[PDB]
Order: sequence, then structure tokens, then C-alpha cells
Amino acid sequence: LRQEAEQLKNQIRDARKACADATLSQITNNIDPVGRIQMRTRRTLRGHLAKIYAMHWGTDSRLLVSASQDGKLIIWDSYTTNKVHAIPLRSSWVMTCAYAPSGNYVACGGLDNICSIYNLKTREGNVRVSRELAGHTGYLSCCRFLDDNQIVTSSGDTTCALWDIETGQQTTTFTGHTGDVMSLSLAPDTRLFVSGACDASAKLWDVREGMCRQTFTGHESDINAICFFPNGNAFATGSDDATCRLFDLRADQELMTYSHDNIICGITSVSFSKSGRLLLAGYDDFNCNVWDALKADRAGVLAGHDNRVSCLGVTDDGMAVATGSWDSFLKIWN
Amino acid sequence: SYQVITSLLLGTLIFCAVLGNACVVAAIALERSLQNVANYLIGSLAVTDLMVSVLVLPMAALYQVLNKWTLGQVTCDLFIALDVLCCTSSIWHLCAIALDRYWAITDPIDYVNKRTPRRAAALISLTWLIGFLISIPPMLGWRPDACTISKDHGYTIYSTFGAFYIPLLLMLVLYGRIFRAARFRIRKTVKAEAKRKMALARERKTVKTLGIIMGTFILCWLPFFIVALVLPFCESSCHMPTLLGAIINWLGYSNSLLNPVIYAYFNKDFQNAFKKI
Amino acid sequence: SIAQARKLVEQLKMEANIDRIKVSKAAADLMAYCEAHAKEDPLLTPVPASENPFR
Amino acid sequence: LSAEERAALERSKAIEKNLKEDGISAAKDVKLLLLGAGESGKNTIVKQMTGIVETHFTFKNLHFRLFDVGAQRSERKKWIHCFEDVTAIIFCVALSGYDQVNRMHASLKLFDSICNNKFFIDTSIILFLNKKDLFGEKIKKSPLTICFPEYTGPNTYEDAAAYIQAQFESKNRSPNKEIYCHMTCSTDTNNIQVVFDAVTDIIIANNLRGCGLY
Amino acid sequence: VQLVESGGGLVQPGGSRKLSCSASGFAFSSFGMHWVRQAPEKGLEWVAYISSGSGTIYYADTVKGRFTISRDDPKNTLFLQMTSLRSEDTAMYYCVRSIYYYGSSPFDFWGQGTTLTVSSSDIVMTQATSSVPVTPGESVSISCRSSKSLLHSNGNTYLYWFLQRPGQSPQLLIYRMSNLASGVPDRFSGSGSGTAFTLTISRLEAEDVGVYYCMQHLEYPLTFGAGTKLEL
Ligand SMILES: O=C1CC2(CCCC2)CC(=O)N1CCCNC[C@H](O)COc1cccc2[nH]ccc12
Ligand SMILES: CC(C)CCC[C@@H](C)[C@H]1CC[C@H]2[C@@H]3CC=C4C[C@@H](O)CC[C@]4(C)[C@H]3CC[C@]12C
Ligand SMILES: CC(C)CCC[C@@H](C)[C@H]1CC[C@H]2[C@@H]3CC=C4C[C@@H](O)CC[C@]4(C)[C@H]3CC[C@]12C
Repeated sequence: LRQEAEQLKNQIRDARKACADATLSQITNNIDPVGRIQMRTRRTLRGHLAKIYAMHWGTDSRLLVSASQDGKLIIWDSYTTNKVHAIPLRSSWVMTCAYAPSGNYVACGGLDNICSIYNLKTREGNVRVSRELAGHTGYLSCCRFLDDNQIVTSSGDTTCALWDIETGQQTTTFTGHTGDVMSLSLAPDTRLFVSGACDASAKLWDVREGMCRQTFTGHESDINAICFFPNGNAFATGSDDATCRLFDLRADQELMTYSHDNIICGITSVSFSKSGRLLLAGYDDFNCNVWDALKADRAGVLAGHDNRVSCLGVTDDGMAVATGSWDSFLKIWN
Repeated sequence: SYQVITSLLLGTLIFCAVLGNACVVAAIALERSLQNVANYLIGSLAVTDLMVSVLVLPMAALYQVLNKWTLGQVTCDLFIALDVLCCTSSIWHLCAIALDRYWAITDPIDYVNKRTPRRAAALISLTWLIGFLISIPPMLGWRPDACTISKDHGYTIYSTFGAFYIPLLLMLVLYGRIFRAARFRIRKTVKAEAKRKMALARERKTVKTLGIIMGTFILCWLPFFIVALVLPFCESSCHMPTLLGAIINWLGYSNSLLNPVIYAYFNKDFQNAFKKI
Repeated sequence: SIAQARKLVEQLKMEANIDRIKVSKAAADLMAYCEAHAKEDPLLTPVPASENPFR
Repeated sequence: LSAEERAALERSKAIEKNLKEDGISAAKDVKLLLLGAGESGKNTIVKQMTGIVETHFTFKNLHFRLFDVGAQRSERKKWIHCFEDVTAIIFCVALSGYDQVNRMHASLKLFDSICNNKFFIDTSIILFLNKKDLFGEKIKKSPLTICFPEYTGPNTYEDAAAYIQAQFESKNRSPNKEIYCHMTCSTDTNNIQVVFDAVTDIIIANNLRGCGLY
Repeated sequence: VQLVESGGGLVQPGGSRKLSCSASGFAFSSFGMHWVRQAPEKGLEWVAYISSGSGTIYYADTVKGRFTISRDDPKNTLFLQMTSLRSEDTAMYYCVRSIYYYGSSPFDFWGQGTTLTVSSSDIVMTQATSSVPVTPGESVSISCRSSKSLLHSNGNTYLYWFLQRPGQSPQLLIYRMSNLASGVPDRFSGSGSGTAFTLTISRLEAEDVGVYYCMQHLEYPLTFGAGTKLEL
């Protein structure tokens, strides 16, 4: 059966090379590159007393939630730097957080293998754990709400899961990864999502049927970050081999490679600008770089973090970038 | 020409002292990592020596280059008061740093639990309190174109003992106890020749570090304070050459230049912090 | 086991038989999306400080 | 500010105050990463003192946090950076493992990885040698050659245990990191005293290094 | 969640009493609590405010000095220390639950109120309409006027709408102008700009009969508009 699997893999390789007419670099040799995309730290969010592992913007592009090792989930008013909530976590070992698209819920998880859904908008004025989603047998590396009731989580047990939060039960389990799934990104329409794992492969998952539509293998090392292009027909992955790759869903192969000879450190987080021409990747060299996602040119740099930039996100209105880091600060960039 | 070289040397020393102390204070105030109780005490020592450098050293350098006090008597009293206050405060910051290190090494449970920046504030306030109690009594009354300190015998004993000799004994005792604790820690570590090599290296390192601290403190201020103690008692028999006295006083002043070097620039965390900028 | 190999073979067969488009077309679509939305990209074309909520 | 914005700022300042107080309280906690290899004697010392087991207890005015993380049956490097700020690693090694296939060679490889990890350059290790009584029962009959063909030493209990322990310190290869080995028989209710002594020595050595006296 | 006021009763003029609020069912420590009184025939009138943690306190300019608002978080009790009780201090005193952060809904829960009987520059909120006849099933608009623009430089309009249903304490309808409160059916709608506002009800029910109050929260001496009663 291994022979048949290898034959099918070779057939997929031949099909991918068949569709490789002109590389993204050849078709974007004539577009005018943006010279130096220079964001500047507008707000610095202080109040985390440990390394920050995750942050997630609100859909209102003003509130953001940050997860840190000090056992606190803090909701920030990024405009005024006001702390809207400070949620004490039962497990301090949180390495992911998600903010519900409605804003009524926030999720967190990590080494406790449990996704904790927090009801922000309660009749009481406190934030309480509405639902603890247990069932993953590894640490949760990412979680992403589809809506108030559906959340997709990725775990170190090599499986992504879809949860019905009201019942607390896994609606679907997305098996097929061989290494620890490290990140998720839902499509803008949230009908399907990509997940990067330690097997250096990003898989495209259909939410309803639970079937892996496509598998993308371009990286040499552990994929730490993944993010759809704004139109949902492509995505970008960030792996430990210091390179980002732009895979197309329809083309089913990498289109562009975002690597620089000065960069040898791994990539913790990636995100796109609202138009998608910028690919903001957070690196282990303590700063975030900005990439011309169409020309692979390093458009700019986001320096200002004294430790590894573990997470970064762009507002749904594309106005600002928040980059958390292990130095316990979130900086808002414009 | 002769006084121009003196002016250049004194200005260079004052500028180096101001630069070093301002750099240490800036390193404390700018970064999160150097906001520690031990680093609070080191930065407060830098603050005190910056006050020395920008208040006391300029007027003293003027009095030295001109060989006479070309200011008012009231200004002379204020200058001598600031002199004694800031120098006593810097010596007692050395003692407070020694006490903090003693508590950190011989009492690790208290280091984990009870060590707060409130303790650093208390130590700084008490060092400045002793500085005031040593500088002001002349102003309350305890004592010619000269700005020499009071030669009162009782005040000489009180001020040389409360500003150096009791601080000297306190640092001697504290750093001897810290030396005993460091040797006990090394012996417990070696309680396999690589371990013995590290034990010898660490014993030589603790001897070298105590040598640096205590030798700089002593050969900065003790040459001054021996003379500041005996000289009123030698009001007619012993004669101060006024060159040796100048040299010993400026050794005492240079203690303020070398304090950031010992306590901050030799600290690895400070070195990394300065490499960051 | 044999079941894992069969599942891998079935997954590979299912993934292979899809409709892949030319990467020239995919690149053209990405270019058209980035050009059609360059105006509303405050990180690409910064908004005036009056229109920037982080001032 | 508006009245509502003023009250929101007041709420934010209250949140900041509570965060600072919680950080002050958490800074007084001594964090220990409790490791081991499969069937090692981790559970015995756990009783003596999901995905991660966190144990809080106070011993001699010191509050310890034991992070038992062996249940994370995945790649360690994907979660080992979470414990970058641990005071020490309490490694458990079953002495009665040289005769079981190899268990203790896998433990040695894990110990080498833990020592040479980029996040544990200066993090001490409180090595525990578990089940020393069964090791003594098994060491008189079977010699210490299955685990160490290069042993070439006396078949005695003390020499065999010392050889295993010394092979363990051989992986330290660091001047700022020390290994505080202890021998445990699973019937001694003083292992937390050994952990406390090791942690106290760790704090004292860190303070001496800060003073330049170590 | 319930707020129970105790005290009130009958007091002689110039006397003194303490009003108590036994808050229960919610995180009382995190809420800025108000006292809002309503004269036996008049409309609501905000009395005092004590923030979360007692850090910030305001009083109505007509009760300042005479009244003292205090809270007891461990026992979740809110106090109004009333002294020099003039004849104009007779009213039903409502304790109001209010929490302030981004997106919060202040004034959302009102205590049932306690009756006090005493023997014998501020923004002006105007409700010119009052006691308007309405019929079920038809749309009605309740208007409001403000002396100062309630819209702030941040873009937020601090206009509140409450419903003094007959015999029931006020219940929030729209907390910031055009922001429907929790549990309120989506037929009430708020709109306006600057100083002029309107509360629109799509298909008014039999439960929509009551008295509708404005409130500004821009400058802190919070003022209500004289209620615009709805009757069949
Ligand atoms: O009078 C002198 C002295 C000499 C040196 C010896 C003879 C001439 C030099 C000189 O020209 N002057 C004026 C400057 C004073 N500089 C003194 C130190 O900076 C701080 O002195 C103290 C600090 C604390 C306690 C103290 N008790 C007693 C002195 C003292
Ligand atoms: C004006 C200047 C000279 C005053 C500063 C005095 C300094 C430079 C001198 C005086 C005492 C000297 C120390 C005396 C003792 C020792 C211990 C020895 O194992 C290493 C050298 C060391 C550490 C010497 C270093 C230099 C030293 C500290
Ligand atoms: C690096 C530092 C610590 C070395 C020590 C600096 C001090 C002790 C040295 C350096 C320059 C020296 C001064 C040079 C010039 C003169 C003028 C002379 O008429 C009196 C002595 C006096 C005032 C010296 C006093 C001592 C002095 C200030």
C-alpha cells in the first residue's frame, strides 16, 4: 500500500507541476513595489507579567484579548489602552486565545488540553467559564470561533476538532496530521480552514464533512503559524525554517516564498493586511518583518520588542497591527 | 598654564563621573529588567554620586583651580554641607548595597518572600538620613577666604566615624560574612576535577570581587578620613602639605566616579542592558 | 497498520482528483484582489492622522 | 475624558492594581518542572510532596509549584519553552531501570536534552535516583553491564549507584548549572527537604552570581 | 440578579436615616452603584454615585453634604447616609446597577426601590412630549432635547432610555443612544444626533405602557427628562 501511496503522491506532484505555468514572482515583476512600509508603535499594552503567547483582535477592530503565562486573559481597549477585562485562568499554561466574532465569548487553551470558553457578557458583571471543551489529548495550540456556538481547535495530538459549545462535544474531529497541529486559520467565510502542523505540512479542511480537501507540503520544518489570504483563496504559513510560503487553494502549491538570507530564526506568527499585499510575520529575532506578499520583497520591519514576537494580528478593518511578544508587551502599529 | 592643566584634569574627571552616573540612572529608568531592588540600590548610589558630580565636584574644582574660595561664606557653608551630605550618603549606599547582598545571600527565603522595593526605599532614605545627620549639625552650630570643614574635635569624631569608620566596619563585617557564605556555598558545591577547577575559580572570583569593592572603597576614602580624623588633633604639630590633602580628598571624590564602574558596569545585567543601546 | 495505509491511500486518491487551476490564474486573482483593495489598506496606504484611531 | 470613559479608566486602574498584586504574589512562588521517563518514580515523589499536573504546597515559608507535565505525550520542544522561568527541574530516574529494555538509556538521553536545552542553560536540575532499594536487590545478581558495558567497576551497590549518578552529572557541561542528586527508596518522607535544600542553594548561588561572588 | 432596598419609611423633617441595598446575584464589587430617587408624583432624579471600589463618588447638587453614599463589598450592601432630611427628600430611592467599560451597559438593573416619606451648568434634559395616547400595534416616537450636545469627542452619545412601567422600577431600554439593552425586545430603537434624540417603538405592546425617561451620562450630575408617559 506504501507503493500505491507513493504513486499517488507522484501523480499529485506531476499535476502540481502541470499547473505551474508562471510563478507569482514572474507575474508580479512589473507591479510597483511599496517602498518601506513603516508602521510605528501607537499603543503599548502593559499589564501582562509574563511572556505573551497569543492575542486575537475583536471584529470591531478595537478590543483585543491577550493570553500570557501569568494565568491572565486580558481584554484591552486598544484605542485607550484600557483593560476591559482581566480573566484569571484556571490553568496558567495558556498558549492560544480566540475572541468570538460576536464578542460575547473568548476562548483560551494550552497545556491543560482544554479549550475554556469565557462568557464576557453575563448578567453578573464577571467573566465566567461558560464551557470547558475537553477531549483533546494534547495541548491546544490554536482555537478559532466559527460563531458563538462553533469553535475549531487544534491540538498537539495531531488532530483538529470542531466543537458544539452548548453541548461541549466534538462535532467533528479532523484527523490526518502526523505531527502536532500548531496553528489554525479559518477562511473569511469560515466554511473551511487550514492547519499547519509539525510534520511541515499544511492541510486544508472542510468544516462540515470533516474531510481534508488539500495537503500543502513546501516547508522543511515545523509550521508554527498559518493565515488565509483575505479573499480565502490562498494562505500563508510560517515555519521554523525562517521562511513563509504562500499556498493557493485552487492551484494547490506554493506560489511565493518569503525568505531572507539575514533571517535564520523561526517564525512565530503571520498575518495579512486588509488588502493582502502585506504579509506581517513575527520572528524569533525579536522583531516582525513586513513582506510584499506579491513581490516577496521585505517591505518593512517592526522592531521594538525585547523578546521573541510570539503573536501578531491585524484588525478586520486593517487599520492597526498588534504584536504581542515574550517581553509581556503588546504594541499597536500603524 | 599650571592651573590650566589642573582645570583640564578636574573637568575630565567631573565629566566622566557625570556621564557614568547619568548612564547608570538612565539604564535603571529606561528598561524593565534593571528595575530590581538590588538595581534600585545601585541606581540610587548612581543618583547620589551624580549629585556629588554635578553639585560638589564643580565648586570644589573651582576652589582648587583658583587655590582660594572665590564665593561667599554662605555659599561656602552650603558647599561644605552638600559635600559632607553627598559623600556620607554615597558611603552609606555602599553599606546599604552590602546589607542587601548580605540578606540576599545568607537569607534566601527572605529574598524570595519579604524583599520588596519598599525595603530599597527604606535603605535609601536611611542613608540620606545619616548624610543629613552628619552634614547639618555644623549648620545647627558645632564649630578667612577658606572653605575647610569644621575642625571641632567632637564633631570630627562624630562625622568621621558616622560617615566612614562605622560604614567601613559595617562593610567589613557584612562582606566578611558574605565571604564566609560564598566559601560555604562553594564547599557545598564540591561537597570530578572540573568541579574542583570551578571551585578554585569561584574562590578566586569572590576574592577578586571583594578585593575590587573593598579596596576601591578603602583606597578612595580611608586616605582622606585618616587625615580628616587626625588633622584637627594635629592643629599645630602636624602640618597638612595641602597637596597630599588635595590628593586624598580627590581620591574620595573619585570614589563617586568609580562606584558606577564597580557596581553597575561590572554587573552582567547592566552590560547586556548597555549593549541593548 | 493496514487500516492506516488504506486510509492514507484513500485520502491521497481523494485529494489528487480535484480541479487545480493554473498558477498564472491564481497569481492573477491575487494581484487583482490586492489592486482592488489597495485603497482600503491602512497599512499599505496610511490614513490621515485624523482618520487614524491610534493617534 | 467622558464620565463613562473616566469610570472605564478607573476600572482599568483597578484591574492594573489587581494584576500587579497577583504578579507580586506569583513572583514569590518557586516553580519546579518535574520531569522523568515513563515508568520512573515520578508518582512516588508526587505523593511525597488532563495535560499538565500543577501541584502547590508551602514548605518552610517557601511556596513551590510542581509542574508535572509527563502526560504531554508529544514533542517536548513545542511546550518546553513554557517552563523557561523554572527555578529548577526535578528529574526522576528509576535506578531499577538498567535491567528493563533501554529504559534508563532513554532517561539519560532525555537528561542530556534537558541539560543542553537552550532554555535551561542556567537552570539547575534536582536529579532523583528512584527505587534504590529494588536497584540494590537487582544489582547483586545482575551486574551493571547491560546499561554500561564500559562500567568495568565493582559490582557493589554503592559503586554502581555512584557510577550511574556520575554518568548523569557528566551531561551537565555548564558552569552556571548544578545537579543536586539524591537517592530515594520510595519509603523516605524527606525528599521535599532535599528539593528545598536544592532550591535554597539555587537562590543563594543566583544571588552570589548577581554579586559577582560565584 | 436582584437589588433590594431597605429603610425608607416615615421620618420627621430634619431627621436622618440610612438606606440599605442588599445586592445579590451579581459581582457587586465590580459595579458602580447609583441612588436614583423619584418624587411621589414627579420623575426620576439621580441622587448619588459610588464607583467600583468606592474610588470615585458624586452626589446630586441638591443633596451634597446632607447625603453620604457608601458601599460594603464583603456584605454586598450599598448605603445612603441621609441627614438633614428636608421635606423635598421624600421619594422612592432606587439603587441602580452600573458597570463601565468599553461596550458595557450602565444603569441596566434597578433595585425595586424603597419609599421615603418626610413630614412637613448641568445638562438640561427636556421631554416636551408627555402623556401621549398610543394604540397597540402602531409605531410611536418619543422625543428628547438636551441643553448640551451629548455626543462626545470619542463618537459616543450618552443618552439613556428607561421604562418606568406602572408599579415597576425603571428598566433600561437603550444605554448609549442607539444601543438596545439586554433582554429588551428589538422593537425599541434609539436615534438622534447632538442635542435632539428620539426613541422609536415599532409595534408597541401592552407591556410598553409606562413612563419613558431620558438620561444624560456625559457630565456627571446626571439629569433625567420629565417622563413621557404612554397611555392607551
Ligand atoms: O577641608 C578640606 C579637607 C582637605 C583634605 C584634608 C585637608 C584639606 C581638602 C580641602 O580642600 N577641604 C575642603 C573640601 C572638603 N572635602 C571633604 C570630603 O569631600 C567629604 O568630607 C567628609 C565627608 C563626610 C564626613 C566628614 N568628616 C570630615 C570630613 C568629611
Ligand atoms: C584610585 C583607584 C586606584 C582606587 C581603586 C582601587 C583599586 C583599583 C585597587 C585597590 C585594591 C585593589 C585590589 C586588591 C585586592 C585584589 C584581590 C586580588 O585577588 C585581585 C586584585 C584585587 C581585586 C585588586 C584590584 C585593584 C584594586 C581594587
Ligand atoms: C581614574 C581615577 C579614579 C584616578 C584617580 C583620580 C584622582 C585621584 C587624581 C586624578 C587627577 C588628580 C589631580 C590632578 C591635579 C591636581 C592639582 C594639584 O595641584 C593637586 C592635586 C590634583 C588635584 C590631583 C588630585 C588627584 C587627582 C584628581
